[PDB]
Amino acid sequence: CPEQDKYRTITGMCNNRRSPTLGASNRAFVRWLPAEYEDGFSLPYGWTPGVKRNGFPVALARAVSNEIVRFPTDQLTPDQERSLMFMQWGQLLDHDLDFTPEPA
Amino acid sequence: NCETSCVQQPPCFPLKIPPNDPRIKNQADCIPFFRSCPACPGSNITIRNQINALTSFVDASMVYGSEEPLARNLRNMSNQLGLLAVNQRFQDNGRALLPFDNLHDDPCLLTNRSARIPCFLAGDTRSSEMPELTSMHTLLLREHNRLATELKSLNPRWDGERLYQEARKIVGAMVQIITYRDYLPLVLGPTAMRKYLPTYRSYNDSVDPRIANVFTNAFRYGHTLIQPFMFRLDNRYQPMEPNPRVPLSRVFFASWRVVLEGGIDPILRGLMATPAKLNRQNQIAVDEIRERLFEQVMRIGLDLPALNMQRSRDHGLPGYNAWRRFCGLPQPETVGQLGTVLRNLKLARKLMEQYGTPNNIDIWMGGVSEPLKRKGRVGPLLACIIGTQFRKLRDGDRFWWENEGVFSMQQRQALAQISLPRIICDNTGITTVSKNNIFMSNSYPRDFVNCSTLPALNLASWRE
Ligand SMILES: *[C@@H]1O[C@H](CO[C@@H]2O[C@@H](C)[C@@H](O)[C@@H](O)[C@@H]2O)[C@@H](O[C@@H]2O[C@H](CO)[C@@H](O[C@@H]3O[C@H](CO)[C@@H](O)[C@H](O[C@H]4O[C@H](CO)[C@@H](O)[C@H](O)[C@@H]4O)[C@@H]3O)[C@H](O)[C@H]2NC(C)=O)[C@H](O)[C@H]1NC(C)=O
Ligand code: HEM
Ligand SMILES: N[C@H](c1ccccc1)c1ccccc1Cn1c(=S)[nH]c(=O)c2[nH]ccc21
Ligand SMILES: *[C@@H]1O[C@H](CO)[C@@H](O)[C@H](O)[C@H]1NC(C)=O
Ligand SMILES: *[C@@H]1O[C@H](CO)[C@@H](O)[C@H](O)[C@H]1NC(C)=O
Ligand SMILES: [Ca+2]
Ligand SMILES: [Cl-]
Ligand SMILES: [Cl-]
Ligand SMILES: [Cl-]
Ligand SMILES: [Cl-]
Repeated sequence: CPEQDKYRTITGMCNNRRSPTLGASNRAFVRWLPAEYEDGFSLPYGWTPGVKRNGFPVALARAVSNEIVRFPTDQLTPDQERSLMFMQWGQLLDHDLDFTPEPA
Repeated sequence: NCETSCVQQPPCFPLKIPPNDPRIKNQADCIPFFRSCPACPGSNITIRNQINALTSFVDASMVYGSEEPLARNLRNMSNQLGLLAVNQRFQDNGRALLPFDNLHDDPCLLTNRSARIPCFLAGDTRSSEMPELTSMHTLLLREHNRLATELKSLNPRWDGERLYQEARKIVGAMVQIITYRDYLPLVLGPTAMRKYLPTYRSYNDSVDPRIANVFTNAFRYGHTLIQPFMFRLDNRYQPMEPNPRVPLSRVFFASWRVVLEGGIDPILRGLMATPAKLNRQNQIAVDEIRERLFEQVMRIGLDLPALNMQRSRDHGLPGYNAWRRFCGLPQPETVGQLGTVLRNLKLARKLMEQYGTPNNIDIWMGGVSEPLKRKGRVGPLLACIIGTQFRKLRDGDRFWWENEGVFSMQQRQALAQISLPRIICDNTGITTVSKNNIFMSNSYPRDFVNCSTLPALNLASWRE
């Protein structure tokens, strides 16, 4: 890293002088807790038929959505104390912080 | 190809369909899903981790880009004004639009076959996902260029590089100010705000500023705020005919709407004058994202809440109780204990029927289920995950706007006067905007004021 600077780099490299890739783009996320995979290192829970998670069947994400998330749109409650701009800033802000790439 | 097949082979992890599904009658069908790219592909040593393609810093990288080639291509190199490149085919009532991108498989081109309007090119690849998002991206493109113009008038000797860097620095500080002064207290509520985000002291080079894997899923709490329509309003803040409430399933990647249906002014007014959807324990997320996500550009509508849960499993994220323990919050074990945590025994019963144990509840599901903090829009667990992350992004940023040496005292004093309604006033044909706080204000004319009552950013202290 250059001993002195005035602006941020585009990648985020050299913001932390001691460990200069921290917060830099195209780097692995930090783990606040160790990962929990079906095989311990790579396969996700729900991958292998019959393999339970911590003594119980893995709930289909779609079944959790249907049973818990699904609601009649006619019942929607507008937020009296928040504008739709509050939702929009959240997505734009998320898009300054993280993008998890996938193969096209 | 994960979009066209239901085969569970690398790199696919399709969402299986339950029996008696209210939409997908064939259990042989699935919801498309591509596993996130691993940091170390094919490894027999590593515990699979995912990559963040962006700078974790609140540095407005969604405007400027997170990679040098893209950052160069987003700039206007045809002069020395230090401007970002603008659309060369269209303008919004004489005002700048984002340039178009050149995508191999352009989804925007599919939203309206006849309009032939491609996706926009910005610092982040998702700028076109919803026109409301495109509008915020367009607003900031214009703000940079407006700052660069005013900086050139103040410092005529400054070259293109210097003007671009100084305008970029101001834009980043405006994104940091709106986020921490206006946005984050209304997310967390005053109690969690005081606990996780105490008064900034100074830069600490031992604070890890990386995005935690859990945060990519926890921060999706915002999907509970999504209204099922895009709302467009005219200069009287009245429904802009003939399409005032366009269903969200008809706006995804619909960049043709910004270009051919009135630009970003009706969209910004709709965002300011329409309430957010309120998250309630029996009103979590709308079918516009639950049944019809990307309906016009996929073989079937996707389910965003279900994608969130599948994503947390893809990423090997621990369950609800492990995150409760991490945050020093009690771990319910029984349906009665969960009933107390949620202050909702009916929901605790449904969660228990689905998961069998509270240990297995997916972080997004558990997180959005919790009652909301007072004057906040998240429960204790999401407030702990969100607050912790934003404290690290602030305390671990060497270029934080309040860090000594970043700005002068006179510049910091000038920056403390900025606001999102003022940026809207300076870069659009909108002359009436929301009163501060913009994230709270939502009723026209009651929470509205004319632009003439708001002071502009004073650039006097940027004179060299
Ligand atoms: C600069 O920032 C680092 C990191 O800050 C950490 O993250 C932030 C986002 C925020 O959450 C901070 O509050 C958090 O600390 C600071 O360095 C950390 O400092 C603490 C306290 O010194 C360390 O915790 C210690 O960990 C030891 C593990 O070996 C443990 O032995 C210590 O506990 C024992 O001792 C104490 C005191 O006798 C006692 O109270 C305990 O009960 C126990 O016996 C202690 O928990 C962190 O590990 C440090 N983290 C890093 C990365 O180095 C730093 O202090 C801060 N500096 C300034 C000036 O603000
Ligand atoms: C119009 C609003 C929004 C969408 C449309 C939308 C869509 C998505 C999709 C499809 C994903 C990826 C799904 C998957 O895992 O396969 C996604 C991810 C993330 N969002 Fe979404 N989102 C909309 C709006 C918001 C709001 C308001 C949010 C927060 C306040 C929000 C957050 C996120 C985050 C953090 C992610 C993960 C991003 C990553 O890749 O690292 N979204 N959203
Ligand atoms: N593959 C997505 C697509 C969507 C419609 C048609 C064809 C293809 C896609 C394309 C371009 C940018 C992003 C995405 C996905 N995406 C979106 S929309 N939002 C996130 O936050 C996100 N994170 C990781 C991924 C992703
Ligand atoms: C660059 O700036 C000039 C002057 O404002 C403008 O006319 C031109 O269209 C811009 N070029 C691009 C590619 O945006
Ligand atoms: C597609 O775009 C054209 C403008 O090019 C517009 O007239 C038409 O109504 C759009 N189609 C739909 C279904 O809205
Ligand atoms: Ca960033
Ligand atoms: Cl994590
Ligand atoms: Cl263009
Ligand atoms: Cl998106
Ligand atoms: Cl107006």
